Amino acid sequence: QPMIYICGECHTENEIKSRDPIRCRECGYRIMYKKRTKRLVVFDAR
Amino acid sequence: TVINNWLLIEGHTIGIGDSIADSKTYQDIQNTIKKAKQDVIEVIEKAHNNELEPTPGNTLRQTFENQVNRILNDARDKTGSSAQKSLSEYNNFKSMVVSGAKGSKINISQVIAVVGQQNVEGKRIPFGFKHRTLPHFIKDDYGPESRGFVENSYLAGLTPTEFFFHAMGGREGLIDTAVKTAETGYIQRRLI
Amino acid sequence: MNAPPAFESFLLFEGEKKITINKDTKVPNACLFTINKEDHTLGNIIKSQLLKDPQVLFAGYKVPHPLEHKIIIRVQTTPDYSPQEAFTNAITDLISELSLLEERFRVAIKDKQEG
Amino acid sequence: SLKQRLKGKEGRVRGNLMGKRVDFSARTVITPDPNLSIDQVGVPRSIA
Amino acid sequence: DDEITPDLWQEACWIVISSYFDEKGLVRQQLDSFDEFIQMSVQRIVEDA
Amino acid sequence: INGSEKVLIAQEKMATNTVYVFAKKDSKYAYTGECRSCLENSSRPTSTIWVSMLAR
Amino acid sequence: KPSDLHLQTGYKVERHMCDGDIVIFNRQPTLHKMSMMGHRVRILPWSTFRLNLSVTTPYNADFDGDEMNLHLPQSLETRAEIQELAMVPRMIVTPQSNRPVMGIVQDTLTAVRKFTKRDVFLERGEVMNLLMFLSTWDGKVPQP
Amino acid sequence: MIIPVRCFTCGKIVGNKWEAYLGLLQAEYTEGDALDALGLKRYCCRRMLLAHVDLIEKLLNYAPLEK
Amino acid sequence: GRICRPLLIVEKQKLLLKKRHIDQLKEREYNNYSWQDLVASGVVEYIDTLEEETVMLAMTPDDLQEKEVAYCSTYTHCEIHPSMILGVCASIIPFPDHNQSPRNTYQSAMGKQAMGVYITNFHVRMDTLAHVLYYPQKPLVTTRSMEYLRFRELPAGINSIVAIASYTGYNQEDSVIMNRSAVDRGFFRSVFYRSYKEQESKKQEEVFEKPTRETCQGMRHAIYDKLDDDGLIAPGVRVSGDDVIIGKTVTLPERRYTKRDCSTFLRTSETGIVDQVMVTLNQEGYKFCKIRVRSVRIPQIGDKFASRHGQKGTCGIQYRQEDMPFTCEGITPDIIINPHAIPSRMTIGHLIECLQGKVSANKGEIGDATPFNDAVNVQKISNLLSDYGYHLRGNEVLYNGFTGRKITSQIFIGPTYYQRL
Amino acid sequence: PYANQPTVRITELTDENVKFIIENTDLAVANSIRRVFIAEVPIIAIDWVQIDANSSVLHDEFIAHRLGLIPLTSDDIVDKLQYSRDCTCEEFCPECSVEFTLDVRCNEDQTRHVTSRDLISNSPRVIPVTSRNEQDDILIVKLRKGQELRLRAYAKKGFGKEHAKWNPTAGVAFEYDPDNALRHTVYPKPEEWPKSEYSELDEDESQAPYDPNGKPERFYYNVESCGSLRPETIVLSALSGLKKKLSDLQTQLSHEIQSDV
RNA sequence: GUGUGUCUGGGUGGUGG
Ligand SMILES: [Mg+2]
Ligand SMILES: [Zn+2]
Ligand SMILES: [Zn+2]
Ligand SMILES: [Zn+2]
Repeated sequence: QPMIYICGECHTENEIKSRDPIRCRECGYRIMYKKRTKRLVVFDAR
Repeated sequence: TVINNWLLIEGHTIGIGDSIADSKTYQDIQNTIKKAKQDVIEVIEKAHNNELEPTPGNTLRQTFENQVNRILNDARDKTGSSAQKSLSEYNNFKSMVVSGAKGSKINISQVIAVVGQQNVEGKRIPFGFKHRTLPHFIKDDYGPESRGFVENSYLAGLTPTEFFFHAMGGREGLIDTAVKTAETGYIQRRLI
Repeated sequence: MNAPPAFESFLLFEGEKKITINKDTKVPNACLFTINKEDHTLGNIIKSQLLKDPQVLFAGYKVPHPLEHKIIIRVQTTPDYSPQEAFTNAITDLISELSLLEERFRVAIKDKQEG
Repeated sequence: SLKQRLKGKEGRVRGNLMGKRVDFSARTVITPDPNLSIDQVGVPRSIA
Repeated sequence: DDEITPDLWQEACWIVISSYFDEKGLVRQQLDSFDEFIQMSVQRIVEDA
Repeated sequence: INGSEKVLIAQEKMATNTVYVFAKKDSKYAYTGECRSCLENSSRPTSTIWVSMLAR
Repeated sequence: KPSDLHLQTGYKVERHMCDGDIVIFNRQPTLHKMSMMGHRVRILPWSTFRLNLSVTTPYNADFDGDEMNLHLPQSLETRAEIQELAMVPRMIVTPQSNRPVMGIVQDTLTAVRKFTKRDVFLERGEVMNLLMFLSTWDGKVPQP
Repeated sequence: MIIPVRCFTCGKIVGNKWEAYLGLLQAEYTEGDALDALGLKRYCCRRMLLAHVDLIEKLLNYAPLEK
Repeated sequence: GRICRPLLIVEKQKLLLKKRHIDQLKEREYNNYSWQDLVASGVVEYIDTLEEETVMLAMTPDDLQEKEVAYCSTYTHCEIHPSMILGVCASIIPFPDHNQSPRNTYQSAMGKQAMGVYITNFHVRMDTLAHVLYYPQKPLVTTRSMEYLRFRELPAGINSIVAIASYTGYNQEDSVIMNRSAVDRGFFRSVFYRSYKEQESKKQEEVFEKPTRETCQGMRHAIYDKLDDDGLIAPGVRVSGDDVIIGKTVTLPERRYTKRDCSTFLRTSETGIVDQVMVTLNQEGYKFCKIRVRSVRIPQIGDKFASRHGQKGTCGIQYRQEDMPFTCEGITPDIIINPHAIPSRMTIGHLIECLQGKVSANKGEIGDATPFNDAVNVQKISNLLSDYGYHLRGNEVLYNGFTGRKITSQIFIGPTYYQRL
Repeated sequence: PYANQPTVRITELTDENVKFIIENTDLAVANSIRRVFIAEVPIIAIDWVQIDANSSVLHDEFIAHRLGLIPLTSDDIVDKLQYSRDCTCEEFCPECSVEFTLDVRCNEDQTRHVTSRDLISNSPRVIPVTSRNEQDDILIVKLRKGQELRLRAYAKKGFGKEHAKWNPTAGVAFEYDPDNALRHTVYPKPEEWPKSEYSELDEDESQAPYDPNGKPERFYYNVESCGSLRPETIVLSALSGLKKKLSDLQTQLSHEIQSDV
């Protein structure tokens, strides 16, 4: 529910809700990145 | 199956040593090339000073070009004969060729002795510029080096003029393939 | 996509046998030993030790396909001497030779550290 | 138009009647395999 | 003395080529064509219109 | 252009304002002289003019 | 449900392609009769079709990224007619020039020339190793 | 983009040798002598440590996407 | 539209360029003596093709020497270097003058398909297709032309020890055998980046969301719980074919099915790990997302490989280290190529590259393969290699991997630059 | 009919490589011993990583692959460890695994090297090779300010037949008959072939006279370990492993003989 | 106490055999 994006410039965490304008909370950048998932990441060290 | 599993024991390679020849053979190749260039120079002098008599059934350019082609063909044949005669039974180029697996004696000659004459549309390199093949050549230069004769082998290394002329010959081959495919395709479709 | 698992060159599947004994029918005293999950490592030593045996008149190993992991060892012996016990003799002599070589290597490194 | 539908190589006769796309077919690159017989062909697991 | 010997020729010519590529680069034709179009050709079209 | 990196490929056109003479055979002219002529600094469409002589 | 999975005579089961299945193997451009041939399927791990090196000649096929089209005949009638008409052994000799379309090539050809030389002498163990790559061998080791 | 841990051919560890190689080069040792001093006698490992491009440094110039 | 190239100027059979220009150019970064100053000095000039008709061009300054008839004694211009007639891709080729010209053409085509770090900011870009090699290496045998093509800092292949031998017949018909153990150590491992894009719109209205079967019509039976609550896969999520990568639903004009599912799925044959997801706004203000999927591609059977001389080849079998042949020093090949690929294709540049690479690797040096360098030939490289304890022709006494019996014929083995297409 | 009497003569016993001579044995036995060196000597290497933070430019598979290739001191732990598939635990247990942890955060404005020192082991006997007490450490990744790397990785027993990371050797210099007496290799020009280091010949001679009755008898080794195991331990473990392979095959063969008769 | 809708039609360019 509290979806977190990452500003391209500020690298800040932003609680952006659904159907919201894509705006940074500091510099107002238009481009946002998602955080790495939480489920499980496992690789056999090949 | 049997022959491959024996090839595990025997083994079979190809390398730099198979594309080289002793000092005697390279001296013979260079002497043959030098004599060929001397003959071409003599024919050029005869044509310029008009000691050369045209043969019937063709013009003076055709006679001169035919004689130059004869001289250079003789040079290529003699250099290839010298290079092949210089091979050893352990030469891997010879092994690939006499087995008929791949390659040809012409490939052996080009690699070892002389790449030969580069041709465009069945004739020597045309005067793309004004009366010369490249800006590095004198106007009206009908000698071997000026008109596409690649003296060096693939081992020694092509000079840049020879590199360009060889590129022109290769381009001719590629264009011929590209148009031939479509033409034969339509012919085959009608035939079936 | 179709890459086989890496373990599969040495791990036996759920059920099959490590080695099978099959009689060859066109020649007597001839057998085909089908060892699964193996390669030239065992094949060459077993073949070489069998070649050392005077009571063996044929011994060879073959890997039918490098993408497969089985070897076929064919042994033909004198009529009294069965090839199965010839194979057993080869494995036993190889084990003895390897153990002797190991003990000699151990005493060799012992001496080298000692001087 | 209808004439354009019928006339072309990619049209209806040559494109759909004489030669057409078929089911139960596979395509992948080929690699050598001296162990197979001449009449044998290697096939990937996914394709089969 | 004010000449380049054959043994020094290779490093000299490669220095010259290195200088050229340091200055001009590799895509100078496209950049120069676009710069000429922007600086002059647009104004020439407007004035000529 | 809309996020796509576009590249303009140079077009190799025949040079303008220059008279060229070609041996246009398999026709009723023997020799022809072509001059693709365009005026400088406006680039009005090329008004090519051909001067040719009859074959006989 | 397993009540559905209960097979009875007359049903048709679309099993996957097992080994020994007959397939028609085609490479474009389909020039001559040998451009598409019947082949027997052998299952192999990796993602490429595999060919014996002899059939590279009738197909005009190389191994520098060549792709090939496999066709699986669906009916037993079609399978039988491919088996009786279009299999690789059945069409070694081509009618266009009444000579075999496929032959020994490259590595095998150079090595068989190097092999049949008069100076090649094989030790006993080497002979044992080579003799068992013969599928038609009678099992009797020849006199040296 | 970063020095491989193991040599592709033989398997000798060359992940620890990139920085020592750079230090030796900074010490005005010839790269052949530098490779010799690092114990890489087989030319596979010499190729390994000699043909490598330290592209991870260029990637580090860019900002992290999150801090 | 006129085409021209710089050329040196020759006057009175002497180069106008003197040692002073080179001395100044050596300090170019210091005193800002540029190529423009060299042009302004009257030392070089641009010669058009029409002007090239009437010039007398010298291949090289030693061609100006009047020790003989000298061919021509009115040279007007001189080439800076004959290797400059080659383009970008042809400059990558080492020893292009030792190859058949179609092979150089093929390598020019195939140099545009080789894998590598296509750009330094690749992690920022969201290109639809992208291939990045794990461990690119600058070629050991390097032509000086690609000192300025940025090739030694963005290389596109790996220097690999190849042995030109017929090992097991799996390298026949222009195919290669490669070391499986080397591949496990990262040899030619690469990563394939796939990017998807999607835009929501209102005219009906569609949004990014995680659809449910109780309010969306006609979806597929794929895990929609891979998505987040906003309808986007998070980075670090394994994803296969027919898996929704972006959850998108469109409303219908007029229950169980008030919406229609218009989600975008991953390509059916493709798999990977989602590694970068971006959300932004397009030109007209609607939501717009791009998702980059990362797929590690191990070199396997069938993957295409190519040398720098048109010697393309698909990977045949891969043998582990113990199965592969080895020298007396334990040096297995990284690749094995068939000898039959050489004689018909004339790729002698391949062999000379192997020889020069062996010499360079043993010497701790970077070999020069500028095409028209008289200072370098096969014999000098052979003498150099013989000084390092190897056979002068690059041949070695290889041993059979399966048996340890040293092969009768001595195999030609050495390092050469290889590319993964 | 019976086994040979293989003697051993060791010439070099450096801590990194061993150079030794085996006499009175077959070529197949020596080559199989070399193959077992390369591919059938179990060591312990990382084969399972769980990345819960990776802000580095290298992606997760890159870091995991680099981690797997780092050698670990496998001395005397491999003897008592078990294969992970052969172990009864549902997780990685100590009797079949070794846990490694890494958590490096670059809070500094200068570049951080995630060396092999950051691979913290749960056991003291097994550690990265460079950590043993001069020589530099293995670089996993470089980190600028703000980037982290948190991972928990497990090292399991395995041999080179499955993955190259489990290879304990780096270069196995196997050579026999340096003077070409057996003529197993034929030189077209024997004079221009450099002499081997074990050559018993003088400078005048190119190759030895051919001996028909001769067979491969003296084999020359140089096993260069990558540091995971001692080279002498590599040779001894190889011999024991090959012996146990033959023992398992003999047991299975006897079982089939019983099942058949 | 279940389950099918898979954006078509053109054009342009690049590429592989
Ligand atoms: Mg073709
Ligand atoms: Zn911001
Ligand atoms: Zn190495
Ligand atoms: Zn356990």
